[PDB]
Amino acid sequence: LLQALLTVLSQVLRFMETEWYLPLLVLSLVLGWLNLLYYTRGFQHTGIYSVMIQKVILRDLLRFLLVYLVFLFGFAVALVSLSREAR
Amino acid sequence: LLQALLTVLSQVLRFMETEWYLPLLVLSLVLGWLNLLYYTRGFQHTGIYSVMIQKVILRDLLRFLLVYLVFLFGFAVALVSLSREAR
Ligand SMILES: NCCOB(c1ccccc1)c1ccccc1
Ligand SMILES: NCCOB(c1ccccc1)c1ccccc1
Repeated sequence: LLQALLTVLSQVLRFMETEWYLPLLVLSLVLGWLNLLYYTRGFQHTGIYSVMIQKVILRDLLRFLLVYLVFLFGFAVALVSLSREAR
Repeated sequence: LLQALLTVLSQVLRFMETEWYLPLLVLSLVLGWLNLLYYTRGFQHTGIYSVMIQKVILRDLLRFLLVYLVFLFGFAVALVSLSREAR
């Protein structure tokens, strides 16, 4: 659905000649290629292999990102404030 | 306690206009953000996940650091003495 919405939006933006049509077109291209895993389930070779990604792999990747991004922000604000003074 | 002590010290230093108040203020900001894990225990979602850090994760990270830092010093002194002579 997202790939379809962005593609429709990108083509709508291209009609209005706004420069932001290209980023949406490129994001649609990235999402569309990633959507090709949906058709791996049609073959026993690729279907069984791609089972153990959504169950465990994809879930725990989100867990690290949320915790890490919070303290990435905490250190980023710390470094900028401390580095504002020159020698 | 450390975050409170450094924050009090940093504000005390700021009254005396010493430049070292900023590093203590920034260290307090880093520690204060890290103290936010204490409130993860209030939710079942985050409480159970954050259990397996203090028991095993944090302890063994200290083990590597103490052993590695000793021989980091040993190689550092070795490299400087050996690199003192130019070609
Ligand atoms: N040369 C075709 C190999 O096919 B795959 C495959 C073949 C037999 C059994 C299981 C998998 C495959 C390749 C990449 C990713 C996932 C599966
Ligand atoms: N979108 C909320 C996800 O919540 B977390 C979560 C949800 C259900 C079960 C276990 C944990 C979570 C996220 C990051 C780190 C730790 C836990």
